[PDB]
Amino acid sequence: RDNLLGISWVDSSWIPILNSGSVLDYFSERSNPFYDRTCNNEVVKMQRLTLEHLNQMVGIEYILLHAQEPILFIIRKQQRQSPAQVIPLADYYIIAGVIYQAPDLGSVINSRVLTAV
Amino acid sequence: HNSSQKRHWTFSSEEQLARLRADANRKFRCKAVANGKVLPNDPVFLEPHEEMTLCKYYEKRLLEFCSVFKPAMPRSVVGTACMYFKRFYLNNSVMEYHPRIIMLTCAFLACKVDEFNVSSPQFVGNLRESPLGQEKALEQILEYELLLIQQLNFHLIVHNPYRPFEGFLIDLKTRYPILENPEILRKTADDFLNRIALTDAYLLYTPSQIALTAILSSASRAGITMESYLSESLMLKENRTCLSQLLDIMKSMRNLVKKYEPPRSEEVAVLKQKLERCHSAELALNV
Amino acid sequence: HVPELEMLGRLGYLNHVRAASPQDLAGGYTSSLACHRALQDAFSGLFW
Amino acid sequence: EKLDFLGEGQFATVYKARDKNTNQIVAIKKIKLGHRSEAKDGINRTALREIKLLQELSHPNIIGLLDAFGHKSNISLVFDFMETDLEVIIKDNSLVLTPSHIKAYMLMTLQGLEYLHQHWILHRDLKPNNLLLDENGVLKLADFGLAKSFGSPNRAYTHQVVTRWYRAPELLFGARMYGVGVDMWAVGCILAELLLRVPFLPGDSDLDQLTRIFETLGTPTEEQWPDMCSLPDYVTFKSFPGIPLHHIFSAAGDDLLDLIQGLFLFNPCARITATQALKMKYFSNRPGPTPGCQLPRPN
Amino acid sequence: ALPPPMQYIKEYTDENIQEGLAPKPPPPIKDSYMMFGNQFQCDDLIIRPLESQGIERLHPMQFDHKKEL
Repeated sequence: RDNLLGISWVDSSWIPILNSGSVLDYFSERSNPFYDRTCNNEVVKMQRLTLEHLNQMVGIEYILLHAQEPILFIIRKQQRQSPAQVIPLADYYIIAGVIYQAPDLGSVINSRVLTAV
Repeated sequence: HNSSQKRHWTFSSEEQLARLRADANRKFRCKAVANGKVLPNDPVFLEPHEEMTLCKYYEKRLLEFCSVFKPAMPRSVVGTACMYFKRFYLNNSVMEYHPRIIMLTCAFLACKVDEFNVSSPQFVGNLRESPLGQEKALEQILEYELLLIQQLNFHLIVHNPYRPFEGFLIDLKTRYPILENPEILRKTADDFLNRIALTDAYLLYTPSQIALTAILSSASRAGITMESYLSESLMLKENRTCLSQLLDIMKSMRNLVKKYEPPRSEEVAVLKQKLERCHSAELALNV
Repeated sequence: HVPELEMLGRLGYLNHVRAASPQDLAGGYTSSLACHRALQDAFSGLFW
Repeated sequence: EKLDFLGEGQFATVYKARDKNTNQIVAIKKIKLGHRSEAKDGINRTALREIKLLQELSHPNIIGLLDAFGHKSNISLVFDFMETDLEVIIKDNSLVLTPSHIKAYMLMTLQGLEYLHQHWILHRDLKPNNLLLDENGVLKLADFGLAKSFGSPNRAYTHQVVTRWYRAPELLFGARMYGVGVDMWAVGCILAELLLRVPFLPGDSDLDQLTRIFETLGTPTEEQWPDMCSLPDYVTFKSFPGIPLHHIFSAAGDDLLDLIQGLFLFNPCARITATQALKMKYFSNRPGPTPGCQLPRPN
Repeated sequence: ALPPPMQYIKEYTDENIQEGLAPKPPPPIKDSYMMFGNQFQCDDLIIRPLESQGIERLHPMQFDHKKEL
């Protein structure tokens, strides 16, 4: 919880069972530090075959953005004020069943320059 | 009562209650005059004060009926039954309805409201009557119960002085150790509450005031001084003025108790015969 | 107004006419609750 | 005037009929009674409790008897019209996630409970069923017949009145006395059921609910509830490890989970009071409870 | 969850930070139950466990593998 950018979480048993909706499910788990046990994404784990929960009423949600079938599966965290209104919060990208948080442009540049100086 | 919902129903002055009884008797007399069955100012017609005297004898009889009730009887149920009968009689003329049948209906409703839930056959068993008559009486109770609910205006809840009196006695012991024999004071206060129940003062004042009056009567009876309790009462909303108003109510309450007297048996017997004559005459309902 | 918890001599006294019953206590009838119930009804009204 | 039949019930029949007094359509409840029985109690005992309590309590979160008619043999009760029952909406698959609407329902229930508890009235049974939502969306307790007043002097107390699906452990153990905490336990079951959208604990009666309560929260320790063994009706179930609230219902609100744990505490004194729940952090949070203007409305 | 790619070097290495003669010696051949990986992998076992454990046997003790196969 010190720095979410500097944490990686995985589960080798989950890695064989992985592709598309599977990714949403893995993220949905719970123990992943990025996933919140509060917000709305917890209640989609409670709901069944939901197909539009992010629109009519709103809240913090996690949705797949871009997907490559074998490994690459990018997830985006949105905060909706109303249907047809989306506010992007952050992006968590999964490479080879390893979840990282997408580094900011300015934050990454500045920290690495500090390491170089 | 902080909960209220009965404050509008309670009448501040005894004179207001007497006028309401008079108008209800007059309304029945006017309906009979409209029918033309009986002339106005008929000898059969019963004066409201005479009807009130008959009710007071019946109120004493109702206390005797509650004492001889076959199941154990809650004190709150006894108070509720008396309160229901007086308010129903305030609403409608005493001559139109026999008091004993109405009192049985009030007692059955009082058990249901207080959750005593005495069985209707068990209540019939306590009454002594022919079995066919008991079944007819049970049917009468149901018809009267519907009328009583309309008279209640859907306000079954009643405020009873006994529960505040228990709280006041506990408060008195903790606030001051000066008072002695508190349990004997509680017994005398309960006896005073029973006298107030016979009087119309229960309708006139809120239950908490009646309970406080009973504690004050017990203190005077034992010679204990409540001046220290009066000073803590003075330290409350309205300051000294609130305490002075309470003292004025206590003095008026003593006057009501002294004015009230047990009804003469000979006059009650004449009233009972007149009530039977009113029942012998047939209203015939409405055509 | 009377508080649910007396936080006073009445709470310290912890005394009731029925005193304390273990079976009754587990279900309810806390001594403070019983004292508060009597006091609230006693303090009801008392003003015009 | 009868305009529509709101619902059919054996105890009483609900009609969506405009009042003769008021042109606007209003909810009307008419008692159903049988004169066939040789011995009768006249007005139904549960109906008698419901009418007096409704008249006594005037609150936005409590339904009130605006007018009633006793002139007819049937008794007609006038109440504010309610668009739909809460239970049917919850059992229906939600179109979207509504966690702030769930927070609003609980906040209204606690405020209504606090008002009746302040009046000293006790509600014996609280459940999603027998709960009505108006077009306004304000939550009101439709039935006060289940509710029974409690007093400091010892008196007969109803037992098993609470629903088998949502029953307090003390009621299952047949405790002689009942407390405000029993209502809080029922609210906790409703809150857990609301998140699931299905009843949190299945109750088939005969202590089946008690076995389920033991399975979900583990076996209660003697320290957790005093003299549980001493109570005359006591049953010892298998020592289940128990399920963490965030596993039975996936939800684990930073403050909501703590509130659910307090409601599910076996001891009534330990159980969070309605007043504490009003001051609870979960209700006072950045997510804002729905006023009911945006509450989902059928048709 | 909370666990990382396993706890890092600890215990035996702390012991090992000594000099000349101070470190503990090697452990004895625990000829019993151990826990390599996740399986118990206890000692004293055969190579081909009899099919009698876990399943029915449709073949008699003559077992002339070539004929029965």
